[PDB]
Amino acid sequence: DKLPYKVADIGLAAWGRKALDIAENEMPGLMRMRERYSASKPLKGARIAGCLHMTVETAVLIETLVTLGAEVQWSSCNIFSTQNHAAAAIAKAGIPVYAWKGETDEEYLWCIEQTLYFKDGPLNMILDDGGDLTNLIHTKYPQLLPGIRGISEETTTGVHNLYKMMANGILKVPAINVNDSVTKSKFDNLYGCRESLIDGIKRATDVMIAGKVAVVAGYGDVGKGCAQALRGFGARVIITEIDPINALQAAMEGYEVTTMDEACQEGNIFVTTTGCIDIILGRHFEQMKDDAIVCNIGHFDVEIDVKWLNENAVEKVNIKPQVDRYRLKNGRRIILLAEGRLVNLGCAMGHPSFVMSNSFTNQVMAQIELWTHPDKYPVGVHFLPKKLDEAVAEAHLGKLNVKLTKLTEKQAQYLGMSCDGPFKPDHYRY
Amino acid sequence: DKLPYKVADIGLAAWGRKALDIAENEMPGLMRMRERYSASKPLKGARIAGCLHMTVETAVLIETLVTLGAEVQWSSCNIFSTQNHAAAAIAKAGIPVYAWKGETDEEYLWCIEQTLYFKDGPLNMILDDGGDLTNLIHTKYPQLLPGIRGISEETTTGVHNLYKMMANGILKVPAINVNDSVTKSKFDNLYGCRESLIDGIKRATDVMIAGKVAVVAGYGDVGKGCAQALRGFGARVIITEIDPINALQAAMEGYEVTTMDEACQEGNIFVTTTGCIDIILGRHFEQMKDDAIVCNIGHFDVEIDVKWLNENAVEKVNIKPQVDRYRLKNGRRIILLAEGRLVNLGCAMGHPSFVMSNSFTNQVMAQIELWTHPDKYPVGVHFLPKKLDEAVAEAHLGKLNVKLTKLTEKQAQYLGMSCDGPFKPDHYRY
Amino acid sequence: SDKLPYKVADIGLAAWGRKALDIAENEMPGLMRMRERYSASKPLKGARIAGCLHMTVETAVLIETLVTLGAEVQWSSCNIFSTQNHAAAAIAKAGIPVYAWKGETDEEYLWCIEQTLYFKDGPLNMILDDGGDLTNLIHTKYPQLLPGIRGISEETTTGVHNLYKMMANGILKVPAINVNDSVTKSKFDNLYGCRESLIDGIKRATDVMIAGKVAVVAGYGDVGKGCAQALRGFGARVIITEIDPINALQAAMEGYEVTTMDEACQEGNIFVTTTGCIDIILGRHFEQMKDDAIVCNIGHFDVEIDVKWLNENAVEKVNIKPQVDRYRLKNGRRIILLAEGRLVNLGCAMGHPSFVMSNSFTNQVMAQIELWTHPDKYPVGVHFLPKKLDEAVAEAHLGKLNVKLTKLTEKQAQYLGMSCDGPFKPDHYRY
Amino acid sequence: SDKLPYKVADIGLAAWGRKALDIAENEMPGLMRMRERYSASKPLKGARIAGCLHMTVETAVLIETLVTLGAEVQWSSCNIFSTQNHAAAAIAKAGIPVYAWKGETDEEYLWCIEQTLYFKDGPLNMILDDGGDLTNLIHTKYPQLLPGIRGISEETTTGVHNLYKMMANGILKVPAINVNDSVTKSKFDNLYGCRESLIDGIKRATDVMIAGKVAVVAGYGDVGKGCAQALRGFGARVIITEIDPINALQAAMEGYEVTTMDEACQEGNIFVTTTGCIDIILGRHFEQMKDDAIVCNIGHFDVEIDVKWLNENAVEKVNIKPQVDRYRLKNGRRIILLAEGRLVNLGCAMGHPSFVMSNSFTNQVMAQIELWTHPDKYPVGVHFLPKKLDEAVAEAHLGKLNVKLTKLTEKQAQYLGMSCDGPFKPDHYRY
Ligand SMILES: NC(=O)c1ccc[n+]([C@@H]2O[C@H](COP(=O)([O-])OP(=O)(O)OC[C@H]3O[C@@H](n4cnc5c(N)ncnc54)[C@H](O)[C@@H]3O)[C@@H](O)[C@H]2O)c1
Ligand SMILES: NC(=O)c1ccc[n+]([C@@H]2O[C@H](COP(=O)([O-])OP(=O)(O)OC[C@H]3O[C@@H](n4cnc5c(N)ncnc54)[C@H](O)[C@@H]3O)[C@@H](O)[C@H]2O)c1
Ligand SMILES: NC(=O)c1ccc[n+]([C@@H]2O[C@H](COP(=O)([O-])OP(=O)(O)OC[C@H]3O[C@@H](n4cnc5c(N)ncnc54)[C@H](O)[C@@H]3O)[C@@H](O)[C@H]2O)c1
Ligand SMILES: NC(=O)c1ccc[n+]([C@@H]2O[C@H](COP(=O)([O-])OP(=O)(O)OC[C@H]3O[C@@H](n4cnc5c(N)ncnc54)[C@H](O)[C@@H]3O)[C@@H](O)[C@H]2O)c1
Ligand SMILES: Nc1ncnc2c1ncn2[C@@H]1C=C[C@H](O)[C@H]1O
Ligand SMILES: Nc1ncnc2c1ncn2[C@@H]1C=C[C@H](O)[C@H]1O
Ligand SMILES: Nc1ncnc2c1ncn2[C@@H]1C=C[C@H](O)[C@H]1O
Ligand SMILES: Nc1ncnc2c1ncn2[C@@H]1C=C[C@H](O)[C@H]1O
Repeated sequence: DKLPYKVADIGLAAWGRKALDIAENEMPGLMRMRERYSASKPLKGARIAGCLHMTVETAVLIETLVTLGAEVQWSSCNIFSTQNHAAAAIAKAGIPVYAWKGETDEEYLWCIEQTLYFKDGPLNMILDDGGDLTNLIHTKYPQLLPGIRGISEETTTGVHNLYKMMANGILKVPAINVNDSVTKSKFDNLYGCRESLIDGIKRATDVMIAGKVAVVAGYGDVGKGCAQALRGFGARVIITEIDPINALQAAMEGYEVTTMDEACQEGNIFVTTTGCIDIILGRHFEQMKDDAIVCNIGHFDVEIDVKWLNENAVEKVNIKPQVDRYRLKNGRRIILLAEGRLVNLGCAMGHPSFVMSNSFTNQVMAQIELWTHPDKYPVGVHFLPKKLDEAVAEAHLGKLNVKLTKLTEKQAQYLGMSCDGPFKPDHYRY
Repeated sequence: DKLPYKVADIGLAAWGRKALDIAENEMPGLMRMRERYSASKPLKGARIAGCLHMTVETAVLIETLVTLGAEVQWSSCNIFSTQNHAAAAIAKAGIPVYAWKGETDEEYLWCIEQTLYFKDGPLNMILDDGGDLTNLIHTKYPQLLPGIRGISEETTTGVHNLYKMMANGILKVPAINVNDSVTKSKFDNLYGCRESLIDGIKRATDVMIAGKVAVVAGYGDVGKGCAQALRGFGARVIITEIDPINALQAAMEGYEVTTMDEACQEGNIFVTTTGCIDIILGRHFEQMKDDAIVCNIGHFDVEIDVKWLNENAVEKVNIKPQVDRYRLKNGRRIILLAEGRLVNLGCAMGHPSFVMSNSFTNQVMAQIELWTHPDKYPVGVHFLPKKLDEAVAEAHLGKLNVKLTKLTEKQAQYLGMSCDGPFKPDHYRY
Repeated sequence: SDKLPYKVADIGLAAWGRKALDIAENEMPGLMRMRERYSASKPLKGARIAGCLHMTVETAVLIETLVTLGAEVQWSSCNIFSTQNHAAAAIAKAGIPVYAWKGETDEEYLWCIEQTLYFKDGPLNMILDDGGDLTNLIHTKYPQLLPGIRGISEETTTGVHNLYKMMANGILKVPAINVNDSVTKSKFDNLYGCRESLIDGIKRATDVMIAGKVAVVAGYGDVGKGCAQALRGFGARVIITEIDPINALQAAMEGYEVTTMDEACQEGNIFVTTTGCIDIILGRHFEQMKDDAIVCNIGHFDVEIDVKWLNENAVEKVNIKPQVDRYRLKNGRRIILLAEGRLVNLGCAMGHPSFVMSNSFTNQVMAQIELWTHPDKYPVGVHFLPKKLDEAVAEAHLGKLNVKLTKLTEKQAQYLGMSCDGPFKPDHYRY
Repeated sequence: SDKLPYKVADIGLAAWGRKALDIAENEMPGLMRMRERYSASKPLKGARIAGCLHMTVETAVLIETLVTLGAEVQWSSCNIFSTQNHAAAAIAKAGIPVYAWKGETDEEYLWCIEQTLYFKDGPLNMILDDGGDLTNLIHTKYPQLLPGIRGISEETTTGVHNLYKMMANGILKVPAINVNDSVTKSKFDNLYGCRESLIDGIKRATDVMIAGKVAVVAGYGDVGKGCAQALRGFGARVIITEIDPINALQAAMEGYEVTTMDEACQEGNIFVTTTGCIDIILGRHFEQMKDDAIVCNIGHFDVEIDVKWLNENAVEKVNIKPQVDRYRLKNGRRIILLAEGRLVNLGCAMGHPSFVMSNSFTNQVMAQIELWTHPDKYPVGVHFLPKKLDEAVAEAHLGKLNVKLTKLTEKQAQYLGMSCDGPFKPDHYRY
């Protein structure tokens, strides 16, 4: 057969709505999209296979896609990031969901698969976060490929692979790079983490940030957010980078920039925002100070060599779900969070509802683009139009009661731009 | 008879230790006190009645008092601030505890009472936080009074009443003002809140701070912490004050200072750090923007007229424990947290372990002072000696790896002070 | 021949000029790195560079760097108030034609530029511009020297804006490089630079306390962001105006109240225009400001503040000191205008600190080398330096700040699919 | 009679002097409030005030305020470099004996103070001091004028420190008020003031970029806290030294690395001493600093930096500009010393902004009125102004910043057990 869905406890449905209900009032974006397309049903006929953290926010997105008329089946893009009551709320809504906090690698893979086939055929669209879905299809379901009209990726690591794939003649379906949409990378990634990272750490450890030395590997949008968040509370943030520019920026902002080999001997807290392997190794673990807290916030759990801890620790006491305290041979201890998996979602609730409205609004627009205007996106990866990007941002000004200035006719000409149309060059970096 | 204690679930004992175990490694202060007095047992014979938030930190304190040899019976100073696993851990330790998250006003009062009498007589000491215990005895057990050797108060509201009582010839036992001990008011109150306030709000609402207008009533140590914490995340903090100095300080720090009547029409988040009644009234509730989040962090729940909400709201949907969303007659909604009770403890875990080591170290010193040197404290309220106060702070430097400078002989003379003894005048304000 | 070998306020300042350059050079590891790498090869040999960029100490180090690389150079400032005389003199004394001095007149300004167009062996080969005045003058009054010019190198946002406008209207006739939008320029000079120079200009001109006041900053671009942060850094309540949703949203996300000038004009004690356009602060605004509100601009051209309305409607105009005039409007209240609407950091102070400027200028030198040594690589139009060169600029200043960079391991470089040396990010990366 | 009616650098600056005072007065609602409340009553009538406080624009507004209240006044600066000449002149031209000018010599310094001791109708009745030099000079060289003096009014931390030392050693012979430790002074002037003036002094003297550098700040008291925050505000990595656990812990809690000068001397690019004592930066330290490290002090007395070791061990001493000398040690590296170790904000800039100074000085005027009008209320010893007056000072500057204060309701005032008007906090409150 096939289960109509699978969640931890459908009973949480009630509380699920509670949360969604409130999150919707924080997401003027998605809500704006709904009241503008609920009638036209632009996504009619679309069979969207989603593989993005099953959280309250995500649920508002999921229902938005539905209100626009697209069949939808969903699974999380991480085994710990699912929020059960939100998962349940959606299941109860009659939408196939396959996620629950605490999946196993097998169950993870199992869920994605359950979303591939619909009652009337295979997926038409892919709304991915990390590239796992799009990667699975290209590698295990190449047959469904010519049946898919477009890919819509949301995070940096996912988009990174999309470019790699296209670059290697492997990308077989048009995809839109939502992450690098201004109102996403420069808000979600930055502002989002600035608030969710500490959240995850706190809920998991309740340790005081102030007065401690935190080490943050990477100074990209996510690094910048985490770093600022930490010192905001009184921690002395030390930063590592491989890129001169990012590195110089850190130093210009007042952070000491060094190598992990050095900083591993000072940090009381470690956060990897890098997008790559081998950031914190045994060499590092062994020199850390007693009870140093190690966690990652990159998409994939590959930056912290957790296995070395399981394989070299004299003990592994588990304090609570997603929190294990190791005792190395030297006698000192180390607190590892969410087993190296992105801590904000694993140990907290991820990003706040508001900033997520931005990410997801871009996400919905992307889906509408690929589905309603296929002939406008050749196989490859594209960006949403700047004018749409500005729109996303404009949509959240009212909620924050921001009064925008309207460029006068006289001024618009001087500047040589529409008092409405695009306000900046494609290369503008905001 | 008399129950040996009363907690939500003794089963949490295991996890309780987990937490205490880790919190102890963050509290070099209390731990320093233990390894210095565990032998001498300076508190031998003392029968301490404690009435302070039953949290993990508190538990480390409780056991510290015990290691010093004082019989102890405990209850929380607030019905929502108790942390059950920590409560349990202590119960299982054979220490009478009477607290659990979610007590009722009656149960609250019931618990305190259960700590008054010990197996060998009434309390010798009072370790209070808020003045409820000391107030109860002076008003309902004046008979036990001449049996008590000293009071040790920890928070601003408690200490405020101590001065009021002494000033009205009602204070009948020597008390020490721990709150106004430098390393307490200027750290716990300030730094503590800076990290715990957002914690409580987040866990309770997961709302984004950035881009919103937060209103903070009061700019004292607690106000300063909350305000800084909020803008730290990107909120536009508006402040109210009745004191010119505090007011001027705010403005000097860049915050707009106004009256609640004005700010009530702008805030998306409201936090009362005042120590008094009638801060946010119906007048205010009615003008707030949709879904404004209202919470208090003052000791007593008297700053927000919650009753007006229960009495004038068209609805009261309860989202989750300690979170109720009202819908006024005007149609807009209001999210009230912990029913007006101090949000950091009610909706989170309160202050981080580290900063609390400071507060509590002063607390232990106070107890030792009153109990071992009664003849040194006449009826009235006193401060710990500055040299002891400096000690508290010194005790936490190693943990943060701070290398202090030792005033040279030549310099100590120039400055006219002991290279060891007090480094500043009693009036120094740090 | 009559042509003056140069023209500065006082050649006597030459001594002190060196003093300053001497110290600035030790803050500009970039330019200094360029010198010890090309002083021999003389890559700019044969180039006749006509520079039109603020004649400041920093600029002087650049000027000599170009020379060390072997390019004849003639210079003038791109603003009548931004020249630093001792730096101007040092260069004159060095035998390099300079035509600038603090306090030029519109005519003198134009006069200076012209004096740099022709060299002892013919017209300019290159244009190093800041603002587009030089490149604009040639295209409009010397179109025939045009086919003699090999490349344009622009440095500021307003200049680059016109370059795109010109190309877009088939008017751009020489290859130009957009230095401003080079990552290590726009995201450092514009941002970090102002963050430190704006307050400088205001302070030296007024010595007013920032803390406790309401400052209004029009625009939240790289320059706006810098100014805003600088102001609240000192305790001022920064209010921001914007026409762009994104920039606007960012401000709000950073905690600044975003409104319209019409509203904020009634609250500000300090006003700073970082916009790049006309009509930002008008009479409507001036009339509602609070007593002694301080108004200043930091955009390249003095067109954002309607200064003329003040000269034409003020009951008084007392001049406190050079570049500082205090007006008294008919309503009785007063208004303090700085540098007559001209970019305050340079007009009332010394502009950006030496260090961050090393970045800007290093890009500038690289640009010149590119256009001059590899013409066939730049068609008529505006281009960006290669990201790898851009990263280089930044890398060059890491040693001075003692930053230890991490070297991507072989194993890692592959996972990431990038050279442990080559470009570390996509062309669209926004840092 | 020979006695000069005053002595300043150039009386000609009088005009510009007014310009500045005129503007500073509109930033000092405090002093101005005091004037319109006592100009009539002339509460200071008969008082012969001998002032020894930095002769700056702000000070001038104070000086005239004292006069408007009817007190004869004679003045000198409490530092040889802090005098602002045009402000000095304005006052001289006003017919008030001033003896100060930027760049005095130790002898001239002492000479000036002396010229203020005697008035046309006898010796001083009052002492308004900043640093204790005046009060110290009298007690040690003019003990007989002592029983003629009614009260001392001290303003800075170092001065007040000696007052307590003197009283403690039975040497203090006249009632004194500790203005510095008046809440609205130490927690504003000291903190906020430096937060803005320190960078000012450094910038005007060196124009170096703060961002990306490592600054070392010795001491984390009100002045340390201000300096530290100011520096990182611009992007510098602030390292702090302290001898006090509490201050030390606070730094760490605020995110600053706290160490010993011996360690930090090898890292700092900028050094600022906010300590109040001797031997902070020695030869040991100078020798390990990085090339061109900038060393400066902001403590009252120039005793924290062993300048003499530099004059005595440097291979060179090139003087860049007034108050700026660049040394070259034997190791070849250089060191930039500012104002010769003397408080940099005043020595290399204009000191604190007008606004925050209104606070300090308002307390100062109140102090003078107290000692002079209510002698019998101040026994020999050092006292604090009443908290209610202190709150008043602060309240007086709320209007200017447009702060709307909340009025405690009757119902509330009782709950809190305090006057909706009277003192709002305990004497021990630390704000
Ligand atoms: N958890 C969340 O809520 C969330 C939000 C968005 C993105 N992310 C993830 O964050 C990661 C990257 O951040 P961005 O901010 O997304 O991208 P970047 O900003 O593209 O990310 C990594 C940065 O680290 C640096 N870096 C790379 N390898 C390094 C190494 N070995 N050592 C030190 N520094 C190194 C790079 O130069 C780069 O600036 C991705 O994994 C992305 O999916 C997480
Ligand atoms: N929840 C916690 O973790 C924690 C920590 C310490 C103290 N507290 C509590 O915080 C409160 C006070 O803070 P402090 O910081 O303790 O004391 P303050 O700093 O003594 O507290 C209140 C401040 O608010 C101002 N104020 C008083 N009434 C006001 C009114 N009606 N409107 C506007 N402003 C008003 C005062 O001028 C004062 O500066 C007490 O209730 C104390 O018990 C809570
Ligand atoms: N003085 C200096 O040291 C220096 C350094 C670099 C750039 N600049 C100048 O700064 C200006 C622009 O800054 P950037 O930061 O260069 O560019 P942006 O960041 O491209 O500059 C202007 C910003 O203001 C906004 N804006 C435009 N018109 C507006 C109006 N009428 N009202 C309100 N907001 C408006 C735009 O949306 C934009 O974000 C240019 O004039 C450039 O030459 C000066
Ligand atoms: N220049 C100005 O505008 C101004 C304004 C006010 C005060 N001041 C001066 O600032 C100095 C002190 O500051 P405060 O802020 O006035 O006083 P504090 O705050 O009383 O000052 C010094 C601080 O440094 C620490 N300290 C003392 N000796 C030290 C040593 N050898 N090494 C490291 N740290 C040491 C102390 O513990 C103390 O916290 C005095 O000289 C005072 O006159 C200058
Ligand atoms: N609350 C939340 N719901 C859904 N996705 C979230 C989230 N918080 C963070 N994320 C995402 C995780 C990685 C991304 O790039 C970001 O979109
Ligand atoms: N985690 C915690 N444990 C115990 N008391 C706490 C706490 N967080 C805050 N508090 C207290 C609540 C009010 C105080 O003054 C402070 O000591
Ligand atoms: N000291 C200085 N020398 C030269 N140009 C400067 C400067 N400070 C700022 N500028 C420039 C003025 C406008 C630019 O974009 C910026 O590079
Ligand atoms: N502009 C100024 N005028 C007078 N005194 C000033 C000043 N700036 C700073 N100071 C003082 C110098 C030391 C003090 O404590 C402080 O009040």
